[PDB]
Amino acid sequence: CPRFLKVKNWETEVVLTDTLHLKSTLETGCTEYICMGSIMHPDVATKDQLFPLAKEFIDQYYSSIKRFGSKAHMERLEEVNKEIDTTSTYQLKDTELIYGAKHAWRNASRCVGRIQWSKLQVFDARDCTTAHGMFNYICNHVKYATNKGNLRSAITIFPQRTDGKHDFRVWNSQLIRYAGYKQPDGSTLGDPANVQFTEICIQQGWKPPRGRFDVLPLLLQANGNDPELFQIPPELVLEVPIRHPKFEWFKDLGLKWYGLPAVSNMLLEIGGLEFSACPFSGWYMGTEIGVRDYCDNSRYNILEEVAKKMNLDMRKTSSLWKDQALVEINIAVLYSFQSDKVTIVDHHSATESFIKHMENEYRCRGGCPADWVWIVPPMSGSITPVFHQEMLNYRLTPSFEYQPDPWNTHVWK
Amino acid sequence: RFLKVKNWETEVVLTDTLHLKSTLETGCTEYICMGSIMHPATKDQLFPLAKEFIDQYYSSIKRFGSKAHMERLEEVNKEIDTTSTYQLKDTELIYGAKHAWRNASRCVGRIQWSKLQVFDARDCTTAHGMFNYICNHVKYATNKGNLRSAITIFPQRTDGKHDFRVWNSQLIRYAGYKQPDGSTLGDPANVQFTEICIQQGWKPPRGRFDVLPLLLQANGNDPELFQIPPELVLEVPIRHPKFEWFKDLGLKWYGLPAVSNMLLEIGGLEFSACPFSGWYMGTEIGVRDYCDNSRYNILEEVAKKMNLDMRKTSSLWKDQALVEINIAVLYSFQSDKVTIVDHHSATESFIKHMENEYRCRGGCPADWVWIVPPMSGSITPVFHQEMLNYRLTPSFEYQPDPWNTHVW
Ligand code: HEM
Ligand code: HEM
Ligand SMILES: CNCCCc1cc(F)cc(CCc2cc(C)cc(N)n2)c1
Ligand SMILES: CNCCCc1cc(F)cc(CCc2cc(C)cc(N)n2)c1
Ligand SMILES: C[C@H](O)[C@H](O)[C@H]1CNc2nc(N)[nH]c(=O)c2N1
Ligand SMILES: C[C@H](O)[C@H](O)[C@H]1CNc2nc(N)[nH]c(=O)c2N1
Ligand SMILES: [Zn+2]
Repeated sequence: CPRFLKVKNWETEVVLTDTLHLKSTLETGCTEYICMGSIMHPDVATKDQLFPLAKEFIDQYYSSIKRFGSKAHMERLEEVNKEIDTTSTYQLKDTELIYGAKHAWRNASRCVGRIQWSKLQVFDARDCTTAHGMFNYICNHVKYATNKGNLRSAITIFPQRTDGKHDFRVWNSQLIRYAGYKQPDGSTLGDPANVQFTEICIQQGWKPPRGRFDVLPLLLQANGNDPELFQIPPELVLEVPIRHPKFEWFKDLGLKWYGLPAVSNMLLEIGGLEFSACPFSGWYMGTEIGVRDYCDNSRYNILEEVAKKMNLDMRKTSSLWKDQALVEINIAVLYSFQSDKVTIVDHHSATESFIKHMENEYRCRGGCPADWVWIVPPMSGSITPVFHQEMLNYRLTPSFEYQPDPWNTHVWK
Repeated sequence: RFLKVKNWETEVVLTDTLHLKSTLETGCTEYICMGSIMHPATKDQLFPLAKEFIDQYYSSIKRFGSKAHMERLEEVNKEIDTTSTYQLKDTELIYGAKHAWRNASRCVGRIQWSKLQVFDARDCTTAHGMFNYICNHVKYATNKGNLRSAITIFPQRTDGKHDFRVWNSQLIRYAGYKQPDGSTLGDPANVQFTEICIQQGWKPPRGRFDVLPLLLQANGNDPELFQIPPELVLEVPIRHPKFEWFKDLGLKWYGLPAVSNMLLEIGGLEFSACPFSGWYMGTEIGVRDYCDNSRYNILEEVAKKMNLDMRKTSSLWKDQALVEINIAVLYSFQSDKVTIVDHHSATESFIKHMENEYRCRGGCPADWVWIVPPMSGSITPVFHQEMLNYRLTPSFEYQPDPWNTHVW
């Protein structure tokens, strides 16, 4: 592989040089003959697999703190090595855990919000042993991150995988989601994306309100045991009613959303150690809600209804009635969050910040892995600066990875 | 292996076998994806390439290994042998050109691929000849508003020193002028080319929408200037169906999108001059041409006239202005009965096309970065469609700009 790869920005002519790609640790899915750049998704580590992975990570940590080759570096290497030999695994120091989490984010090629990577509150929950304990840790996470609307990015890290039969998992794909209910007539109530998970909760004992915006309970698995249900205290769930600055009728749509985006189904990989339960949260970019959650056809799908109230000609697509309603819906989402003083960022500000971040990373780090297909917002793409920005995509470690859904793998006791 | 692609909105899963045919590179490796990078012979090289192309041509007409097939292979052999090149049969030329279009990963318009008028211009020898052939192309393809896809193919490359080149990047473009006060009149993308035309003898009217002259290079010679007769150049004044002040912006655009800077490769032969044209998708003009910061850059003005609050980005004033502009463009072309497709209709057609190709062909190479429109991405069906990208031949390839390689 070449040492220096160049990316160009076509709007500004700015050319950047990437050397960091050389540290790439896993597969993209692409080959020389085929590109899988738009493919969404393209029993434990042995002693011998673990050694080099740990050393790689420890070396990187001590390099970051300007102590590479130091006595403490060599000592930590030797202590880690001894531990893998005696126990087949090892434990990260708090400093290393914190470093690894921040770097997993920094390395997340699909995230446009990475300018904030070094400000991340890490909660060490590796002493957790039960589902009730997971509940307590998650509630504290939610409260801290929510911060009455002045959101703060955070991650809570539960115990690493051991033999694979004692995994900690948050079964919820996200900490806060709204229920979806399939009706006998084929229609769906609530969020159609969440029908399967909702059914699981119901089966596990949940009493469903059967509303349009019912916050789902937490379904929590500790130490490989069967998962348990807990209801997040409603006062910990900050919500924003959606209204529009011009259209007084917009509030009559009965829309709202939750303030806190918190992914809970991913796996955090640090130095070959696997943290299967590591819920992390930041704050929303407007389009996430205004374009995808609200306007995807398989989601709340409100374009028609909004178009109707806007008195739009909806007979020809070439009227762009869909596009027109989309913009207004996204204005309403930003207006409502700002008015309730809940942190949110529009797609213009976020993408501009990301370009600045990316340039800084090329400068200090020799590159910045980025997935253009995900970085470019789902509306108004080319009027954001990321559209014109060539990106290189590659996988650095530590990283957040996908993992199978726990109800597909769980061995019920 | 076989490969699956999922549409996440419909949950439809298609299976790609066609990719096993590719041999050219994508640019990516197992460790680095370059999917968002815009730009990532001899007798012994020539025959296997010729062979494969002839092989797939005869296979496409259900006469593989036929007598005609054999003789053709034999024929191509002797010719590469004796002349260091070979000439395509007419049928092969048309097949090759349609398939270059069909294989263009970046084109959302491929549902039309087999409806392509092919003009054989391989007997051309001079820039005057090229001009004549290009004027006929434009006249035919424009067709008084009812646009028709067409391609004009000039003589292939031989020694690299006698190249035919259309120096314009597209047949019809507006000039751009670098003002004293540092701003730009017209189209800033064309500033450099406009200046080469001026230097070569072109007398610029210095307006905002001056149709550039043709600059044509035949057989490696110096390029010569020609003015396309204006009655061949169909234009549309942009107005809005509700905002009667929109026409006052004084905007127009041309009806014929016609790429003229690409290289058509067929069976190892290189056609360095192959202007091809279709019809516009509205966003091309409404979003990119007009609203790119480095293009006509009109968002700010439109935003003013719409009396929008422009102090905070979060008012989405830019997005609002963008939608209205694209409405105007569509409305204008339609009102003038000039062929145009909106990005909703175009992306639908493309999904249907994809399904057709998977069914009859075993796949369809597609570049999501180019296919997804530059506005309202996820409300179009291609946003939710996983695509595989790979390079099939015959193909359209990029080539160097001629002013960087030509000796006068
Ligand atoms: C602080 C403000 C943040 C903003 C504005 C932000 C923005 C975004 C957006 C818009 C996406 C695409 C989401 C989607 O389309 O589903 C995304 C994805 C992602 N973000 Fe960030 N994010 C933030 C914080 C974080 C944090 C704190 C982490 C981890 C510690 C993180 C890691 C990721 C990862 C791994 C993805 C890919 C998710 C997936 O593949 O499903 N982000 N982010
Ligand atoms: C008939 C209606 C057509 C439509 C609606 C259409 C639409 C488009 C659009 C929107 C693009 C993106 C262009 C850009 O952003 O610069 C594109 C690219 C492209 N099209 Fe089509 N097209 C059509 C016809 C054709 C024809 C007739 C050919 C060839 C014979 C062709 C070959 C290509 C190629 C090679 C590209 C990639 C160009 C590049 O990489 O710069 N298209 N098309
Ligand atoms: C195929 N994707 C399916 C999941 C989409 C999703 C749903 C959700 F409720 C919440 C999210 C959160 C995404 C996110 C995560 C973070 C940390 C910040 C931010 N602004 N956005 C995603
Ligand atoms: C980075 N790209 C730079 C060139 C952009 C461009 C300029 C132009 F005048 C005309 C086009 C036409 C593209 C096209 C070509 C065809 C054949 C059909 C269609 N609807 N659109 C593109
Ligand atoms: C098929 C395609 O890869 C898929 O629809 C992707 C496109 N880009 C995306 N980008 C973001 N931010 N989020 C998504 O869910 C998707 N979905
Ligand atoms: C950096 C990126 O590759 C570049 O801006 C691409 C993105 N997608 C595009 N898509 C189309 N249709 N046309 C373009 O010019 C571009 N530009
Ligand atoms: Zn790739």
